[PDB]
Amino acid sequence: ALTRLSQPGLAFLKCAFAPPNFNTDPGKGIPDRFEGKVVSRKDVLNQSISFTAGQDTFILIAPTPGVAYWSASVPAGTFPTSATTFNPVNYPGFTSMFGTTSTSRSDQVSSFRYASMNVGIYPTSNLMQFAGSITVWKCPVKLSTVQFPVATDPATSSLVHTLVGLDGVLAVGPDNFSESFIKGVFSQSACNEPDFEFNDILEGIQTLPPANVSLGSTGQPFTMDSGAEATSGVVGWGNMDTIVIRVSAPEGAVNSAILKAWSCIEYRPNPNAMLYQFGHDSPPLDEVALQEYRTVARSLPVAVIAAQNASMWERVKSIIKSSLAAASN
Amino acid sequence: TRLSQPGLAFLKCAFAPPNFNTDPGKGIPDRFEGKVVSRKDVLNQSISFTAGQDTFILIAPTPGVAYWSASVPAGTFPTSATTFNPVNYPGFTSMFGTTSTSRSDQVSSFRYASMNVGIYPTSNLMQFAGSITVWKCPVKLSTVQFPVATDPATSSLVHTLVGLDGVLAVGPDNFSESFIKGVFSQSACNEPDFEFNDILEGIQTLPPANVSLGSTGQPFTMDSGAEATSGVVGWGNMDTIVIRVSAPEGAVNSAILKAWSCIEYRPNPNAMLYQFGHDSPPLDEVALQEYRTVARSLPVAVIAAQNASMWERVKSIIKSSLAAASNI
Amino acid sequence: MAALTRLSQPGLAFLKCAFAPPNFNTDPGKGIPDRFEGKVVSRKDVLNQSISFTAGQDTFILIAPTPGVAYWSASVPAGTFPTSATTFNPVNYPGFTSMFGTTSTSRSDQVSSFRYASMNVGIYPTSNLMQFAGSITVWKCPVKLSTVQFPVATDPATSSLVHTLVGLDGVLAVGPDNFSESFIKGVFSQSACNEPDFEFNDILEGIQTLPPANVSLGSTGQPFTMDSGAEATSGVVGWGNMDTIVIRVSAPEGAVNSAILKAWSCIEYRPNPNAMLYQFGHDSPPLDEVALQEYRTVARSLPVAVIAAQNASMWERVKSIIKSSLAAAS
Amino acid sequence: ALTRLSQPGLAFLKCAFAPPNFNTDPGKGIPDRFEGKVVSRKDVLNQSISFTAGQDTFILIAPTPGVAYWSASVPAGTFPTSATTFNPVNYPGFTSMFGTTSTSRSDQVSSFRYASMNVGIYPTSNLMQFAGSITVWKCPVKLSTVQFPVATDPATSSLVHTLVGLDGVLAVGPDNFSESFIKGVFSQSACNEPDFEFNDILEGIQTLPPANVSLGSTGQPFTMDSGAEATSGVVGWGNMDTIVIRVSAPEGAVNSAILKAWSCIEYRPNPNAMLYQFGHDSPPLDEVALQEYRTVARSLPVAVIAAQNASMWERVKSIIKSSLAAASN
Amino acid sequence: TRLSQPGLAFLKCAFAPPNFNTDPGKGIPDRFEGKVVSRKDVLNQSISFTAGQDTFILIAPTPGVAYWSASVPAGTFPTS
Amino acid sequence: ALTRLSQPGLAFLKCAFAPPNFNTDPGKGIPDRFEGKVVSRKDVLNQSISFTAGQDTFILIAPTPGVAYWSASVPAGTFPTSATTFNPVNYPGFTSMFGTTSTSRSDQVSSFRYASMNVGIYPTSNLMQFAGSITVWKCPVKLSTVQFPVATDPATSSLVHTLVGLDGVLAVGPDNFSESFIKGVFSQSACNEPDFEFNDILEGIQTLPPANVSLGSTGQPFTMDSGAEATSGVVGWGNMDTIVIRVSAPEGAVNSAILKAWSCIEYRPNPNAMLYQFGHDSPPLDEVALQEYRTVARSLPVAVIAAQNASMWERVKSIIKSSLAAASN
RNA sequence: UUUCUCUUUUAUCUU
RNA sequence: UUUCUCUUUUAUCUU
RNA sequence: UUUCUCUUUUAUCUU
RNA sequence: UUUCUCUUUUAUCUU
Ligand SMILES: [Ca+2]
Ligand SMILES: [Ca+2]
Ligand SMILES: [Ca+2]
Ligand SMILES: [Ca+2]
Ligand SMILES: [Ca+2]
Ligand SMILES: [Ca+2]
Ligand SMILES: [Cl-]
Repeated sequence: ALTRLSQPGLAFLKCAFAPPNFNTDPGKGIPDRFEGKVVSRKDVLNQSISFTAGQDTFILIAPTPGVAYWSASVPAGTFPTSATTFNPVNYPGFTSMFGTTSTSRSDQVSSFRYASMNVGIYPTSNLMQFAGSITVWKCPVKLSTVQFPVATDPATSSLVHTLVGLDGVLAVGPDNFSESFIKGVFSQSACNEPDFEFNDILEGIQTLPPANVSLGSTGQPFTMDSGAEATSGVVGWGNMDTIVIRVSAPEGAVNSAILKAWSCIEYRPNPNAMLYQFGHDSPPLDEVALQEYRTVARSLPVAVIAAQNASMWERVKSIIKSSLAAASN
Repeated sequence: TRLSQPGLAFLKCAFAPPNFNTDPGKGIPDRFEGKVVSRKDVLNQSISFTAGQDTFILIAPTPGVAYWSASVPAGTFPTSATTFNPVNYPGFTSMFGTTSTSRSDQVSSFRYASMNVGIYPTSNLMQFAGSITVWKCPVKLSTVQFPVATDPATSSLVHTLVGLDGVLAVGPDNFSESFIKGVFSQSACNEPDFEFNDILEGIQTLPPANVSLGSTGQPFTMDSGAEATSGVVGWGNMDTIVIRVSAPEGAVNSAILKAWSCIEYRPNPNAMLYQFGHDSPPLDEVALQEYRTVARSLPVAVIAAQNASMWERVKSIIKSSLAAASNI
Repeated sequence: MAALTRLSQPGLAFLKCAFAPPNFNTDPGKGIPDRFEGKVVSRKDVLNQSISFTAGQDTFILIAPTPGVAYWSASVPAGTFPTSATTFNPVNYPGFTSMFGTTSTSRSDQVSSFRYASMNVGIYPTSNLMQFAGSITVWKCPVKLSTVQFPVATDPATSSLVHTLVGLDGVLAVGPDNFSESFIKGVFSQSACNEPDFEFNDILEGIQTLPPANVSLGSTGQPFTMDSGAEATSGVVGWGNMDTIVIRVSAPEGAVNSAILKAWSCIEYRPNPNAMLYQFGHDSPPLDEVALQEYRTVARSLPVAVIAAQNASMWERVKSIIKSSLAAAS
Repeated sequence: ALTRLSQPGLAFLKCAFAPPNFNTDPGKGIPDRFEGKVVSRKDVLNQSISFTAGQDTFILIAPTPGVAYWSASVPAGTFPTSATTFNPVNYPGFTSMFGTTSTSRSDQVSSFRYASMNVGIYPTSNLMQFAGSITVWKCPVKLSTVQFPVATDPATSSLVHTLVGLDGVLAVGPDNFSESFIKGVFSQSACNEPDFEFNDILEGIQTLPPANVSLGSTGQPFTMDSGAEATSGVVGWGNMDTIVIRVSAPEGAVNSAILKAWSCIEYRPNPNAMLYQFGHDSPPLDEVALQEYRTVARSLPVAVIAAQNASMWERVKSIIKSSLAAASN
Repeated sequence: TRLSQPGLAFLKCAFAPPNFNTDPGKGIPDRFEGKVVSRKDVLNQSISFTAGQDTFILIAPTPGVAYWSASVPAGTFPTS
Repeated sequence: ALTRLSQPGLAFLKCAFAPPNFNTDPGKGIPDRFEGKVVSRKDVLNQSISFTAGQDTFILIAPTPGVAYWSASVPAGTFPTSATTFNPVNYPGFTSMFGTTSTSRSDQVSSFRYASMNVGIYPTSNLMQFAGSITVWKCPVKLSTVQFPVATDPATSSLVHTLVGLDGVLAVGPDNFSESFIKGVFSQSACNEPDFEFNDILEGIQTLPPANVSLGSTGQPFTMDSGAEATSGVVGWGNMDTIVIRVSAPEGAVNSAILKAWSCIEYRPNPNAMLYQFGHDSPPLDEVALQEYRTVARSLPVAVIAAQNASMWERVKSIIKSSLAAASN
């Protein structure tokens, strides 16, 4: 049954829903209509992380290139406020691709498009000290713009990047996974568009709201700060929903874990880049894989405990064969 | 092959005439199948047209706002001296707040499936006079880049509507008929696919505050008013319908106007909207090609009487096109 | 053949305007065989220009998907590439103004949005065998039109956002995937949609230079500058979804390099009801699965560029790649 | 496959797109509905020609009977102006058919209709001295009329022959062939009507605008002067587009060549003419040939280099068999 | 046999009623296949007819001119 | 016969002596004892170049990572003098690997080792204007050090990088290839050590002699200037002899060409680099390939004309089979 | 671009 | 205008 | 790490 | 200029 899929079409589905803990081929690309030259980037992060007691730590798997996630900590039982600021954590070699200045992101590559975005939280802590829960839901966060006037001389109108849908982080979504901390968790996001459009690399973005822009004007409920332009930054915004994770650590609880992040991204490389050497045409269209991708995604749970992560690939193959069969009637 | 339930519903909300208890359907049978909330916006507006005036109505793919209306002296078109004002769909505020920075509080993005409009004359036959003329415009929301002599010197970039110049003349492809005969017309996706558009914050006027209409290139103005009552939350990929009601001097032109919109929004987990969301309908190749074929085959607009047999006209175009394909 | 019979009439025309020389193809073709079937106006822009290259200078040309401008050129010192000090200047296709007016704010008067189908270019040397010298190198860059965000110390202090050309840097190095041959052998090369689908792009208002007026090249990241000149003669009306063809013509000193330059552009526009253009419109041709798949395949199968001599073999060369892949399916 | 064509139907297609350098049968006529008596005239010119340096020489293959082409020279980088005058070059024996006075053209024949109109430019010059290019495009030039008043006594209204579509010569058509001079060129024109209508022979035409007629009144962008009525003249205007050729010779360039012109024309002969002796009925209708003619014509390039001229006939047969085959489905 | 795309479009521009987003079609499906430009001319004219007058309108095959209008006293026809 | 070589062992020999004009696999690595993780970098340059008349232009294919070659021009009939300075030309994406400051070269990679170094010069110029010759020889240039005292306070002793064997560029080596310019040339260099040792990446090197160092102290006959630290630099010195090319262009000669450069390099990647994603173990030892490598190298000519470049691979296979056969006795 | 064998040599899919 | 053979004798189409 | 088939799917070597 | 078939397609010579 899984023989109706082209080689890449299958590979594609594995990067998408499978956890390549093994050094599996990073990617073969996306089996969609596009077949121009791209570079399959397999971003993976392994961050050991300790959650502070009495704090409800928030993590955002936000489809920003090179930066695995963003996290902020808030007093237990509460959510981010205007007073909150999220700080990015990068994937290995951020600078090796986007440079060290807010105006050199498009040096290596010009555009991109995500294929997968997975995350897992495995628990370090012993069974006597842990406590608390891990809650997950996904937000349709897009990167729009805000228009407002400014009393300068002459008076003028401003336009800047603003994040819409952030207000979704201020409450636990109805469609969510919630369970004991110790059980860990695995979850992934998918393309929030009817197709895989290429997005441009964005220059100069270090903070949202921008420098000199008040938060109130933006609409955004809180702030995104990538920090020094030489260490991190916002190079773009993919068409993937953002995964939200709330790890609430009660008082005196010793909750530690290891967090892993996966990201299959097709970048359009520049000839002057060395990166270009590893370019290859995108895999040619695989109608079946593209239809299964959608079906599988819609079928899977918001998230699952860490243990069920291994059977994840197996869980996926059954949904496919079950879909390919129920469609042979 | 045949259409799915959602794929058929999709075609009904799309071309279905008003009255049919049309089902919003599960939404768009297009490759996307993520979480969405289907809203079927409907407006019923009693309205009287100023005699000796040529009133211009615009159905444009802005969420929450049915149409935009401006009026000018009979025989003329909008001028730089003209400003169009929104009329809201019921509950605009309950969706996009009361601040120009509250639009994306409930939903983050959207995509139009249909955008219909109908005008049913209520005038008694002698009293009424005039015509109704319709044509559609490919109005897109772009941007304009101009420098500004501030200190230090800077360059501005702001929203600007392109293709508005098409409203200053009656498009060759148009429907023209006696006012009394009413009218029904619909718009459709002006893109090959139904991609999602983002919700836009801060937009109240175009040209925006502190920008001269000269800077934008726009032929006239768009004013939504108090940010507490209305505003421009986004611009969808649908051609904009233009309606000219020509009321001569001493003409009593009264009528009802209905606005239909089928929109798929991406709900924010925090919104009270979310509990009504489901997943966008899985791809229905048939529907997606029927949609396109029907759209192209349908007239710009029709009189109100032909609207009733409109659905039947659609099933007619469905079988004829489907029959040729089945034969091979 | 069975392949040729499967293709819808517009679908065939589409492929020709895309991969084949204009002289071979009288037709533009109706338009793009994709799902979109709304009202459009197919224009096939063709520039013919006798050009002579500056001896002792490398001239760089860019076939960049901006409507109604054929290409952008600039010459630099032999052996070097564009620098911050360099500025590229457009050459228009015939009747630029008749399409996009004469002021930087009247670009969207005739049409509102657009989408490219094909974008070819060819150089036919006209020098005798006692005067020609030098090389013609060609590669393509994925140049997209994005934006840059940066704060400004005005009163009050504000944050700017302007247009920036991303991936322009690729023009400063000849990528491993390239065509390079003696000048005399001329060259032919086309570009194709760098997106999975042909979506429409808006017409851009007020753009005359990039970086724009009052902006330092430094704050944009762009390696060099783009200047369309007087708003009354040219300008940047938009940026299509096609990779940009880069061309480096090196002329040694004392060399007479003359040639003819041709440029094709199959573009589908969204006509404004008021435009005098509109009366020539028609509906975009309906979807042709086959043609769209052949397009992709052929596109990826063709070489970066080819010498002018085997350019005629091109149409026939393509007809081969179509029947070779349409062989695997059945 | 090429056996579905009648003998003449094939012949017809050869005269049309083939270069009978060989003394091939001149013609068998046109396989259209008409079958009355005609005379198949195979006009052929062999003119050695040297292009002056710094001049962009313009040649017009204009479907005027007996006159191969018309040429004028303009300063390089420029086009004909109101100040330009084109002078005809005749095909052998012009006078032997149209006489020696502007009012004796219809003496031999009364009407006509073109079948083919081909032209080729082969290059004399060595590879060290040549330079420049040959550009080609075709213009829909028809022969209409202009109506204007004249202040005579009594005042009256004039009506005279005027050429419409000449403005097409003032710019290089978008559909054109352009290439290095040395590569030569071959191109042909075809019937610009849905059928082969007969045109009358025109008496008294020596210049356009006529004698006593100002150029401005005509609309014509430049002038056509056939010269002495005893040596040349305009005897008619066929339903063929006119082939335009711009040979631009840079400064110091030594560009010479040999130009050849072909023209298959069916003339209606007069009994009192000796010419009549060689009359024969037009070939009876050959639906296939008439449909192929159209297909082939539409398929062929504007023009091709001289070298590809030999394979021209072969190029044509493949288009036919390819059309006859793709139509057997 | 059945009609071609252009041949069908041809029949639509020919008899198609106004409103149908009629496609100019590629033009005339007639033996000729040379270069042409298809133009679909459309005029929308608001007009009032003089009372006691018999207004005469002429649609005539002149490019660029929709119609020709003259008016005469009711019950009569054009005169020199 | 060529089946006694492992897959990589063969590949290895192709990168070494074959011109992958085709996008052949860049590399599989070096079949030597080492099997740790490396990244096979296939550096390739395509530089159009015009040689000035009356000048004897000198090009050095010097096994410095990221920089294809270095060239200087001297008055015809002469060689570099103390007054000469060579300027590097980079391979695409220099900065994308070694950064933009003289102290960030070891950011991406830590060490390296060359496998191949090939160069070819193909001629643009016509046969009437060219003149002159291309001369080639190879120099055993190593990167050593110089020790000298400096009268500072307190007085101290300096030690800096100095290039030994540069004096080999001041005369045409006895073992050389010399031939008419128009004939072009192809030549390659090989490992100048009994094994493939890894060399470290060198920080801070922009010029040799260094800044503040007089040329006389160094011993070096001329100067090496990589220019702005943000555009180029000397990141290391491989164990390959340097290829020297002297293109002497007489007065009035119009000599142009296209120069190509190949370089197979195994770099030891850093985990924090994205570059690392494309790492793989070095191919395991292939005694045969390593012995053939040596034999082939020793056999081949200094250089050959451009035309014989295509048969180069074939020329190589025959030497191998001829060696594998003459060794079966 | 015309053609197969052979070993390759990876890479999945299945027991 | 009623009919074939025969050589003609050109003329293409195909290997 | 225990085992084969199968199609893969690239990749060379040979005619 | 190297070679035949095939239909041609005219054109005579003969019943
Ligand atoms: Ca908000
Ligand atoms: Ca899209
Ligand atoms: Ca405008
Ligand atoms: Ca940059
Ligand atoms: Ca005129
Ligand atoms: Ca020394
Ligand atoms: Cl020109």
